[PDB]
Amino acid sequence: NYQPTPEDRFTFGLWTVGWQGRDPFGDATRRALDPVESVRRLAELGAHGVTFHDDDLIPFGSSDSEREEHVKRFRQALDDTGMKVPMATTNLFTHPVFKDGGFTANDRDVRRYALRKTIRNIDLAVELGAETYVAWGGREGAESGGAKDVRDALDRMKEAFDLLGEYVTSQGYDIRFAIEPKPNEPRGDILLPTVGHALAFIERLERPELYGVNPEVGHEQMAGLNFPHGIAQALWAGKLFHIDLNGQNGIKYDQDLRFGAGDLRAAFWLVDLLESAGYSGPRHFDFKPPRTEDFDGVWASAAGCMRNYLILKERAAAFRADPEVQEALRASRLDELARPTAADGLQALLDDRSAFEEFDVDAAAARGMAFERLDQLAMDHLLGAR
Amino acid sequence: NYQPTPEDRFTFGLWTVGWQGRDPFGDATRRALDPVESVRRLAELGAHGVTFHDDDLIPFGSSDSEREEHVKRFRQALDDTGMKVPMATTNLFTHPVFKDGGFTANDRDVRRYALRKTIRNIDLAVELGAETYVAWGGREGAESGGAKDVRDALDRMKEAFDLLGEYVTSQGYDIRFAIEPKPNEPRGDILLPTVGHALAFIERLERPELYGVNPEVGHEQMAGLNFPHGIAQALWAGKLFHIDLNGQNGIKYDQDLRFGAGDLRAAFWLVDLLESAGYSGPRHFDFKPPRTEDFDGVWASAAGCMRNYLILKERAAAFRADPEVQEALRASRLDELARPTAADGLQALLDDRSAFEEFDVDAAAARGMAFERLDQLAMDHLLGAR
Amino acid sequence: NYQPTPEDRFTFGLWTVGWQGRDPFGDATRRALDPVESVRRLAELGAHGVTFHDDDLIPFGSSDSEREEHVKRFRQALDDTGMKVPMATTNLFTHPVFKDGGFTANDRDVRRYALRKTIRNIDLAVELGAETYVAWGGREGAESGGAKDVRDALDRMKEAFDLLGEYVTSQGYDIRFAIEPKPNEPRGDILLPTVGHALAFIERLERPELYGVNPEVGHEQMAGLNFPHGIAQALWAGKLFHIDLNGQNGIKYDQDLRFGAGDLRAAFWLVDLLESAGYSGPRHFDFKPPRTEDFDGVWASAAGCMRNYLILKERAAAFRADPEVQEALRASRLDELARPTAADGLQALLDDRSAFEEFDVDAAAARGMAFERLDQLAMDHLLGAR
Amino acid sequence: NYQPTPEDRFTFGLWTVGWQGRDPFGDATRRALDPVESVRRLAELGAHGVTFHDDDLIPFGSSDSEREEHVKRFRQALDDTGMKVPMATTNLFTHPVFKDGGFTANDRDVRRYALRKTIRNIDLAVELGAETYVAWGGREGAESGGAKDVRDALDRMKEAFDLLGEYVTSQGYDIRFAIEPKPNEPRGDILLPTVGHALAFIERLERPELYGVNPEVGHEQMAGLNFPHGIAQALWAGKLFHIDLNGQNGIKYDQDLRFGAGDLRAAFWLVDLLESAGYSGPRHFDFKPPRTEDFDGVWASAAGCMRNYLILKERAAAFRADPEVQEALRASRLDELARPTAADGLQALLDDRSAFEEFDVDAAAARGMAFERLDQLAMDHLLGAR
Ligand SMILES: [Mg+2]
Ligand SMILES: [Mg+2]
Ligand SMILES: [Mg+2]
Ligand SMILES: [Mg+2]
Ligand SMILES: [Mn+2]
Ligand SMILES: [Mn+2]
Ligand SMILES: [Mn+2]
Ligand SMILES: [Mn+2]
Repeated sequence: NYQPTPEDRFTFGLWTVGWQGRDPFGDATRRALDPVESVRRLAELGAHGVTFHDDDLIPFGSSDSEREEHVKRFRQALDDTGMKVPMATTNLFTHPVFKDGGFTANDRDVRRYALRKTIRNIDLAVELGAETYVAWGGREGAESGGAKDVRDALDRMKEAFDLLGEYVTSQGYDIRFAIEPKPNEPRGDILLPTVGHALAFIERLERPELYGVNPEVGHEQMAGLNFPHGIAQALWAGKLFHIDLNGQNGIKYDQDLRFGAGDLRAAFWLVDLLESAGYSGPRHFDFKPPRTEDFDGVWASAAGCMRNYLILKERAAAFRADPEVQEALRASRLDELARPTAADGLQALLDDRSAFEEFDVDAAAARGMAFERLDQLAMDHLLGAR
Repeated sequence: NYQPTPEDRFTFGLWTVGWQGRDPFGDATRRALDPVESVRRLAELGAHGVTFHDDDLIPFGSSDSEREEHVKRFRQALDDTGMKVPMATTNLFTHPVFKDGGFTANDRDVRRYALRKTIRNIDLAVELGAETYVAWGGREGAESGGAKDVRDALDRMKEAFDLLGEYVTSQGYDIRFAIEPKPNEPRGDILLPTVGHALAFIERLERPELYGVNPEVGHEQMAGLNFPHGIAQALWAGKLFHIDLNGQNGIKYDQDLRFGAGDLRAAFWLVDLLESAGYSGPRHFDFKPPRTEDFDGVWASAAGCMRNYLILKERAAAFRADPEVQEALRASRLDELARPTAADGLQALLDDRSAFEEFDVDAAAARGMAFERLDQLAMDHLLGAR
Repeated sequence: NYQPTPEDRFTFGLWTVGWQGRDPFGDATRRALDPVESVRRLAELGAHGVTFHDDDLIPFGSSDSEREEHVKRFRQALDDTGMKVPMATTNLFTHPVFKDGGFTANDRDVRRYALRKTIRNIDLAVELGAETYVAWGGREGAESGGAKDVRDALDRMKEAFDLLGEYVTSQGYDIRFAIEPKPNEPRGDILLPTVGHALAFIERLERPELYGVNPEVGHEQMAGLNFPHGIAQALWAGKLFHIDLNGQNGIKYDQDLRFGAGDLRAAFWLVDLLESAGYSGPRHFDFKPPRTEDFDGVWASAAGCMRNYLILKERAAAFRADPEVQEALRASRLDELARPTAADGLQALLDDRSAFEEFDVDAAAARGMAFERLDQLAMDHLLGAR
Repeated sequence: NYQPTPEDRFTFGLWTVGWQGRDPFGDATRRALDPVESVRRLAELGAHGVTFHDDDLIPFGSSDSEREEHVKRFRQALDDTGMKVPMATTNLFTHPVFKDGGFTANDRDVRRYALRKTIRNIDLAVELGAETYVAWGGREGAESGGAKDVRDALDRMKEAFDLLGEYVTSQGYDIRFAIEPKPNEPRGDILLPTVGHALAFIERLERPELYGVNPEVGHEQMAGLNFPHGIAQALWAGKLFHIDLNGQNGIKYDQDLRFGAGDLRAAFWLVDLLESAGYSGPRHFDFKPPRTEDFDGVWASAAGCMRNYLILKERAAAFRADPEVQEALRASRLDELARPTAADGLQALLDDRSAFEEFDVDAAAARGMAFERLDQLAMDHLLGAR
């Protein structure tokens, strides 16, 4: 019941099911996973593919010879399973040299090193067939106010993404970039903290059409924001290139719970929107099986991500297909929201006495929105109470 | 000591010192202020001018005759005091007809009414000499997921701002718009919830150059965000048209405390940035004297907004003028942050072996940022301990 | 399907379905309800009873004659419907005299007035058969640090509750008190901000056994806290006298959404706990139908509170009755959590070499908790996917 | 200027200045510190003493022989410097065996192991002269609702603290316990999440007088709570045995910034209260020098903790000594807050017509609190603008 297939386009980072459980107060509770074992185990669970940071796949400092061996082993697992690699990304956050950032480190030589490390992995991502290159600037930011001039940092950030876009276009690569916002952690404040800040920054890049966002459920919720709303704005701008699905219990540290956990109703409205909008990218799970779990709990948690998506997809489809819901949507004037306010144009609106001089403001004010009956229909559908 | 003058460009909304103290659980604790009395009292405190919503100045439903009388009285107070009106805005939030929004109400006739109400007040703002027209979409949003298709709402929002920009340009008005973001309250979630979301939306408008942001200290702090960072991004984009100054104690209801209260260190870094960047707009206080206060407390609170700005301006100037601070900034490589990462260009960076092949990552990793000594210098300056 | 009966003990405040929609930025969108009409409408929806503040029932300033008339009318509606009044409370927050508190106002004469106003309504509550008297100190607190010495305020707060307990015991009344915590709003910070702070304060009162807590879902969530955990601590202490059910979307202003909205999974675990623990008090809904709604939306929202409770009660019962869940609970050692750590006593534990000297810490560390499979069983039950 | 002396009672955990910089996304940026070097370096900065977890001082798994050697080395550093050890604590959070808790682990054998590990370190703490034994239940809690029955966990938690109190009293030790609350991180929710919940729990222990709280600035701020208020309640209950000082920027992950950073005004009101109340315990800094820092930044950060305390102590003393402030406090009726509401007793209050029948509610309502002028005096003192 509710079984995923590779057509559902579910993907997982190596670093997700492979998280050993080391947290700021505790050592690892699980041994490291061979990326080949993860590929095979995820393929049996019905996943469509995997993603990776460079350092998840090739241990940091690997010689060029060890590097090729690690890739060849990985490629063979992809060939044996049919798994794809739709997305890749760079680790610009773990090694101590990145303690003040990569692209916006105050030290110029670290910024150049950061760009060279990224470019090396773009080549590899393209070799493996990735369509999207994600950038999560986890160390770009500050704990104190004088440490970072944010306008200079934004200049440096734009400079880095512009150079990466020059590299991609000069190589003829068919790959696009996706900025993954996060409001804080591990820096006190992280630059481009939300979907909106990333969308606004992109519009200042030399080639804006190469760049979109990879929003994460938990990250926008770490600022108390409505994740489905943020996704709707990304869709409206044409910039939802990729998405990270997981769960988060409000404003606290980045929990990365399995998808469906955390804010369940938000997950429902997210699935409703992705499916209604015809999102056709990967459904990527950026999550961490809790460190209480052994390896069987890891795979149970990963299976749960997929199951919860498929259950919510069924309930959202049932909600939208229900005539009583369709009738309720009309009662709340969702149909009117979709109509132009003034397709008759400015001058017609200015001479339309029914818009102002003869508008009956009290009759309008008295009409109820009927939103609560609509939301209870939505609740009943989610819970399978109809 | 620390006395404001009209050259300091301090401005106040009528609705700020005029807030009667009605909150969701309590009745008014103060009688209504005549806008003429506020103008005269603020001018004696050293303010530079006032702002208004249409309904602050002209009671809702006023005949055209009463309207002219209210304006004429107000104009005479401006002439007697020398006070300016740099900014005006529309009340699209108080009257029950706006309970589901103005520009993005589901009811089309309310949206048209909302546009006509705004256009009427733009004419008045221009008559009074306002340079900036603010839009705070306080009712644009939702409490439940099905109530608002956010993509349709964004279409309607863009349609409204586009029509207003057509109106302004067709009249030849020299006025620009400034969107005031707020993440929530009074709606469960408000559209365009942060500075970043508003900046991104503007880039989809037909005439983006007419529109900027009017960020509010407390609003970005209601999402846990770093307000000086958000202001830096607005400045970097060239979009800080106006700013609302006040105080807020973290993530809760919109307190609108006087400026300097709330997050004091954030206020310091904000003043440092506005003054370093040469912000030359109004320093507008969107605040509410607490309802514990009588009228003398109102004017004490308003004087405090200005005093705290002027004290922080002095401490920030002293901080930046201090040679030991200038030396510390170099020690933390703020000077390197301001230099291009790769002005030698992509190809030079790709063949620069010192950026990767021969980069000594451990030597780089070992260099301390010296951020804590810098921040303690900043703390000592703020507290006048040097 | 899922129909409430008066045996389900669902109750509503007059002020809930009677909220006119006035918020800090907007006027009322609904006319005032006659308390008699609310009683009759709620009884037809299946409610068991109503609660009231004194000022909900008797308009403030009413003569003793008008007072008796208002009570007599109300009593007749209770007799005609069979509705009970299980709980009553005092409005110590709306009138401007309470702007700095009632029990902990800095002005002594306001504190005495506050006590006399409460005592008058205790008499009335007892006349109407109320078992619980709630105290929500909404104005007890401060916006600034010097305004309130909190130790003095706590002395005054204890003095007030002690005098009320003396009054009750001297009259021979069979009524107990329940403190309703709230972390903030309308004060910047409210005293006794959470369930824990109220539980701790009670233990310093002269007659602790007269006092318990009335926790509210949304209030503990306004501090980011786990409401089921807080309820479990109240139960463990024997102090859950009453409970307020509603919904809240994280850390922001007090939304008072209908129960089931907000954090749906938290609502599920709350119902599971109340029913497992055999809570037998009223299921009270302290909620506000959103101001978008007309009167039909009001009653739809109130019906939804009850429906969602009954749906969650069914899913929690199914979860706990499921053998596979019972097996999973054993796999995660919930049975071991319920056993004493050291019923053999201190000396036995100190000489038990298997507890330390020969404890195999790595074998213990390797056992997975199996929490994720358990939580997915809980998710599947909630969603009716088994 | 502002130099600490050992009479200022400033103390530091070994784990604070010794934090290597490993965070959930990054490796260590600093080498490990020898506890002897920390003792000597802190003594030269003017600290009064150090605290430790067992595993900070004796590496986990150390033979009894290595153990004695580690203690002897440490003792010699204390003797050479004059440093005290006022407080000690147990690491029940790092090792994987504690992944589901120590005292409230679901596995009974882990709970017994947890108690034996604690008891071993109590003996050592007493040997070294510690007055307070802290308990921070960082792993006691859950990420999902079914994983932990909170009433059973509270039974287990009480059982553990009761056994520890039996051990202490049976040995005749002069040591008291202090529970350190934290709302979340590393568990999704932690048991006894705030000062209030810990104070309430203590009152159910067999020997409540052995137990108090060790509140941490940042932890209560992680729930959005007012830390000075929480400290005032702890003082009022007589339970502030110890305190952890640091900085935190609102509701997010546990930053542990140096004291004075984060909420500066809250730090001021905290110092004002500790000094006014005559707190005479250690001023303990539970902080982490940011991982951007090298070892010189570590010691600069630690010096800053102490400096900021001493600057704030001076400004708070100046504030309270200022006649104009003393006059303002009377104007705001702080003197009336400190007087009994009804020392004349219940019957006198019931027959006092000036408390109700003849109370002039409108005259009372019209009196302003004058809180804003008071708070601006407090602001001017903090900033040294008088
Ligand atoms: Mg992610
Ligand atoms: Mg504003
Ligand atoms: Mg309530
Ligand atoms: Mg601590
Ligand atoms: Mn995350
Ligand atoms: Mn505001
Ligand atoms: Mn509430
Ligand atoms: Mn901490």
